[PDB]
Amino acid sequence: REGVFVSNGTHWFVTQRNFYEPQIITTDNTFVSGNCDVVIGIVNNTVYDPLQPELD
Amino acid sequence: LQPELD
Amino acid sequence: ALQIPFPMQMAYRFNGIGVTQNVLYENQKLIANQFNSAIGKIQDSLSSTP
Repeated sequence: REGVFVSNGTHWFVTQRNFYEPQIITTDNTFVSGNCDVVIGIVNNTVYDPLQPELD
Repeated sequence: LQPELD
Repeated sequence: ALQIPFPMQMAYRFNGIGVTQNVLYENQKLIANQFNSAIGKIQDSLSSTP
């Protein structure tokens, strides 16, 4: 949504552009658009969903 | 989400 | 000066004009061709203009 996907060698994070503040990649700070074969340079990682931890 | 308790 | 991949820079500028960046990553090829063609016509325009 805002920032850039930055990886620090082993883990991927999202961070605002003008000041380093890494956050866990979750469904709240990202939006989806289409299948993942047209974009160039896409990588793989787990995208956590906050609804699962509640487990009602 | 708490009041709904789905 | 902080180095940044050029497509990501153009994605930022797209946000700047109110168009979401997914629009850019899905039309990279076409956009690049359009940009190259325009740059090519610039020189011809300068040369033909009296």
